[PDB]
Amino acid sequence: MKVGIDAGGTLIKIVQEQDNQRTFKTELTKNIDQVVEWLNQQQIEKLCLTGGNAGVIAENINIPAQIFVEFDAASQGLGILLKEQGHDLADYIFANVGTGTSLHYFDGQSQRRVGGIGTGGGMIQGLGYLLSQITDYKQLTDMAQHGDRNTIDLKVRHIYKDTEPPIPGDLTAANFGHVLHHLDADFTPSNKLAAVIGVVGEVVTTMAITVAREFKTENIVYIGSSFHNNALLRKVVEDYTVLRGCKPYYVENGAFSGAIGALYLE
Amino acid sequence: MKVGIDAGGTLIKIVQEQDQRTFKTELTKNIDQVVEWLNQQQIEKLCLTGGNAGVIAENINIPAQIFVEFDAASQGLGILLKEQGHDLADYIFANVGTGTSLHYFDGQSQRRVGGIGTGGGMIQGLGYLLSQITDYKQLTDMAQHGDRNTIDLKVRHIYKDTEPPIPGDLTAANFGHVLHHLDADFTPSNKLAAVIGVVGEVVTTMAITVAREFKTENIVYIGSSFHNNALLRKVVEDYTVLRGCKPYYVENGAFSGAIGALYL
Ligand SMILES: Nc1ncnc2c1ncn2[C@@H]1O[C@H](COP(=O)(O)OP(=O)(O)OP(=O)(O)O)[C@@H](O)[C@H]1O
Ligand SMILES: Nc1ncnc2c1ncn2[C@@H]1O[C@H](COP(=O)(O)OP(=O)(O)OP(=O)(O)O)[C@@H](O)[C@H]1O
Ligand SMILES: COCCCCCNC(=O)CCNC(=O)[C@H](O)C(C)(C)C
Ligand SMILES: COCCCCCNC(=O)CCNC(=O)[C@H](O)C(C)(C)C
Ligand SMILES: [Mg+2]
Ligand SMILES: [Mg+2]
Repeated sequence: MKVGIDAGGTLIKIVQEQDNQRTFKTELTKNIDQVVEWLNQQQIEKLCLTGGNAGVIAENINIPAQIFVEFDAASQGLGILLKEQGHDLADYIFANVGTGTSLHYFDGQSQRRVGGIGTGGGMIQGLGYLLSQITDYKQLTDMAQHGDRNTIDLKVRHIYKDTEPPIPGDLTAANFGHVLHHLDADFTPSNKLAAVIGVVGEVVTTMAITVAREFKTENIVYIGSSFHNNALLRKVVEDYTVLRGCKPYYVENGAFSGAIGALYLE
Repeated sequence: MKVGIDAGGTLIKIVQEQDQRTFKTELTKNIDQVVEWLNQQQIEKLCLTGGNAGVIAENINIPAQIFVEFDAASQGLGILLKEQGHDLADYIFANVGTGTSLHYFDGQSQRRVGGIGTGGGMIQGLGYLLSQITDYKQLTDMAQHGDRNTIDLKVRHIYKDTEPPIPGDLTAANFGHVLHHLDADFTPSNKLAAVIGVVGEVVTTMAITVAREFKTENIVYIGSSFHNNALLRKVVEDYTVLRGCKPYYVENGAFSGAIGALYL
């Protein structure tokens, strides 16, 4: 058994390989001690680590472990997954929407980090909590899928009214910009959470399309566990990527790109 | 008297020229009062721009020229920069209004190179949801000495005792420390500082990205979102500098569009 681990800020992704049978396992980073205990009882032929919490694992386990930089690991694993799933992309932006968001240009050969932003899954959870008091991820995301953003977000057409706007009227002009115009109207937990997801999605996508233009690629691959149990986030991102003339791709087990990559790096 | 008006989503900026230049701000909610004021005046030249220009034009009883806000903003900003002793060959300008519009000025003309809904509208709206404060001066004042430490997650918090691949002091996740501090008091000042933080960081990130793309080191920040918000100015300024770019603020930068409308 070969094991790759991407121990990130919020989730630990574990890939176990045995004779080309893969196991994909998610654990909370808060439960890292259990991952360590588990590892110490396993028969491991090779162990590769990546992510911010790789060191916490390495220092507490009884076996050697190779450690890799998460950006290279993510790129390597993502390339593997893309090819397995029948995407032959000459080049692409990849946006890793984790606790935070890291943006990369893959030129066909190697990755380069071309940007990043603190709008990601961490913000969804944290700001989500401040606005709703919900700490449970599944509960938080499920609720948001039922939300309406109309009373919260301001569109271009709301600013331009009955005049022709210089960019499309349906675009978000200001996230949370309708709130002060709806002070009688209600800001239900679902509606508020949908708007949080909305801003995070729009920001990530905006950054991704911008660097896509900069590096002259139309392909944008979105990965990260922030897309799990969040159809709304996937939709916000997908729709706006398409609107901007780019091609969005999601990847089966994309959140495990780093963990897979760690196993296959030299 | 010549008059230029930039009637935006939140504020109406009025520039009056007689000889002497005068600057006046009114709330877009009070657009009816601007209209009343205009209808009394003998105006030799009246120019309008911004989203609510049409509401003004359709309720006034005189003619008016209407200009596109992007060109107007560029024109007026160029004028202000020269008046204030800047000779910039080229630059990004970021207009942080209700929403945020990004432009590359090549020395000759502007091109819109991006935009984002993180701006002054979000500061007010999300600020309200987290603090129940509707008064702008109260909201921004309350944010000024907030502490973001219990709210925001840094790169070094994720990487712990290992060397991170990007600087450890960088924000990794806005609001990403909240779940690690559930026993803590999320005070209104702390929450609002975090709101300003995310807006500032997003705007700056976009500006520095297009600055790299279009090969300019100069980033000029305008918009009324910088009024009564030293913290926003600081978040933006510090991160722009960190990213190897030169940030500029402009006296009356928020009136760039209103001035520009007069001179187009
Ligand atoms: N079971 C879960 N528990 C908590 N968050 C989850 C869960 N499933 C999905 N998420 C979402 O995924 C995000 C984490 O994504 P991911 O695992 O890609 O990041 P990470 O690798 O831990 O973070 P980073 O790469 O920034 O260190 C969370 O912030 C949350 O939005
Ligand atoms: N007195 C005030 N009242 C309300 N908001 C204010 C005030 N002073 C500054 N602001 C801030 O300025 C922002 C509006 O900035 P600005 O005047 O540049 O936008 P706008 O032109 O009205 O909007 P847009 O160009 O996106 O249509 C507000 O969202 C708020 O953050
Ligand atoms: C002082 O901070 C200014 C704000 C800078 C914002 C830019 N932040 C980033 O690029 C980091 C975003 N987060 C990430 O890339 C990931 O979460 C890692 C895990 C930190 C790589
Ligand atoms: C459907 O949502 C699409 C995502 C929108 C993201 C981009 N939005 C924008 O660029 C508009 C931002 N706002 C602005 O430029 C200004 O506020 C104006 C006044 C609308 C020009
Ligand atoms: Mg990660
Ligand atoms: Mg404006």
